[PDB]
Amino acid sequence: AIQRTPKIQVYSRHPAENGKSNFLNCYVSGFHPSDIEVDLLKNGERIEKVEHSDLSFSKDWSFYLLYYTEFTPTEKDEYACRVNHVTLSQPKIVKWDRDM
Amino acid sequence: HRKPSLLAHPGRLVKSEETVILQCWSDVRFEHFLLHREGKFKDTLHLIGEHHDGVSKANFSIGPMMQDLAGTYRCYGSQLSAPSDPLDIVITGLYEKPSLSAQPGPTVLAGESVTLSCSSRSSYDMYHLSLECRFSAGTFQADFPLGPATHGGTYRCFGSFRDSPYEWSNSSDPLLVSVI
Amino acid sequence: LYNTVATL
Amino acid sequence: SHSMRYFSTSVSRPGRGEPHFIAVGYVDDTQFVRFDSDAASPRGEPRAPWVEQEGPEYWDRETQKYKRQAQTDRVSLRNLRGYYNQSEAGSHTLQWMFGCDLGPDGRLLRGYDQSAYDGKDYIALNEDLRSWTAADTAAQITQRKWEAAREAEQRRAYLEGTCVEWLRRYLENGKETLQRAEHPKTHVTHHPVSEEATLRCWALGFYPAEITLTWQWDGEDQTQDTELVETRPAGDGTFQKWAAVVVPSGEEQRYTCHVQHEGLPEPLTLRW
Repeated sequence: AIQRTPKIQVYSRHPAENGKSNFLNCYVSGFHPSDIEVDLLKNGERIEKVEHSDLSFSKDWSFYLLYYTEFTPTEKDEYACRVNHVTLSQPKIVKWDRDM
Repeated sequence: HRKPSLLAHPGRLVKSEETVILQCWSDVRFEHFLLHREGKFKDTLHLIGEHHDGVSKANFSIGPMMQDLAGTYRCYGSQLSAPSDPLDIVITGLYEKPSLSAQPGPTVLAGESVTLSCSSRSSYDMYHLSLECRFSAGTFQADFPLGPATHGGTYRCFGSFRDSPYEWSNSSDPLLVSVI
Repeated sequence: LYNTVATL
Repeated sequence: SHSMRYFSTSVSRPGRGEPHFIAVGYVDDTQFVRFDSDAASPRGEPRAPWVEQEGPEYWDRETQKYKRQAQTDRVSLRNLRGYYNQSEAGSHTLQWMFGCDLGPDGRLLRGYDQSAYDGKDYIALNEDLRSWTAADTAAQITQRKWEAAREAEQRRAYLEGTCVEWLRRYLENGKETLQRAEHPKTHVTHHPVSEEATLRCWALGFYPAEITLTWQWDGEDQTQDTELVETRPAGDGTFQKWAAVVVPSGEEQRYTCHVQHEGLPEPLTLRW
């Protein structure tokens, strides 16, 4: 009866330094319903060994989740988060900025 | 073929989380029996037929009584046969008990009229009397006239809400009517 | 500790 | 000043099977339990070290309460369908949250208990722990059912004693981590714009999530031009945050960043 659009943040666990093991995070929050698909992309294609946290919700009854994976950042490699929700007219891709 | 018979052991009213036995039986030697229930959650169970001692039967056990098991049950013998007489199975003990009182008095004279009445402080939409009888509660109460007295007994009583007629309150304290 | 309650 | 909170969600999928039930538990900002009905062997699982040694008896009982409540929600979703005269082909959501709140002395402060249907308030226990507040005429049906069932007494009993005792026990078995703050690891980065510049205050690896980031200039709380992002989890129990500002080039050394956090003995001050 009510629907909310998700908020996305793409970041890493530890400060990014090329040639080092880190974790790539995609944090979606503030959405309703909880039916959502989030995908992590390395240079346009799908990553496959990706895990996510247990479903929870906030004070305003909106849900939040975190999708993460193992990865090694290397100079000429692009990363992005792709999420599709019933609220969005088309899938939204958000690119990783290592200064944000 | 012909419709079977359906009855409950020990009865229709089931305390919460207790069990009953809905037993179908007939003189026709059916191979299988089906049990169908109408209500919030519809189901259809089936069992193999037992043939011993002059009756063909099947014992359906509806255990840990919950709200999804309350409804109207019908029964079929195996194409299928005609449906058996309907039977309502009820959950009791989900709400606090009502008060049961006799307007003249619990002990009366033969020929005198007696009237029982069930009441509560909750918003029950109807009450039920057992010795069955049902009337709508408008202290929300319903009054039960029993007419000139003849053979009194023991009565109990339950309250319920109109959106869930198979879910009854707890049982009122039993009241004995003596006709001297 | 978790709790479980009545139905709506 | 600690708390224990639970979050449960039931989602119905017509034609896809039976509803999907998930529940999680928190002590302050630490998840410590989870249950998912879709798993191969549905059972409660520890997600913090201090509930890992509670014994098979403890964990079997939690599992059986989760399964019972997932079953209870299955009926509630059907009841709500009839209240609102909804058809049976749509997906609907039911949410529930409850918990304690302790003070410094370790005794109760206030309790919680509320529900929501399809993202809107439905019914909630009042702060007095004896009355209810119904959001619409459908919830008033649920109200007088619980009034006739003496249910508010049973909910007050949990929050006032059972919920207070076990949060205390959890707080002692895990005082090594629950009662020990982790200070943030701060640093400032310069990012050029064009002939102006941007200054970023970072803060990583802190717990709990309560923190304050403020930029300044020559001691004057300059906030208008301060970008700020939502506090985000790092993924290992800690959190992150950063604050940005834009500044004329050359004036960069006049701006200081101040951090307030529980794990710090006194507020910090940073310069580029």
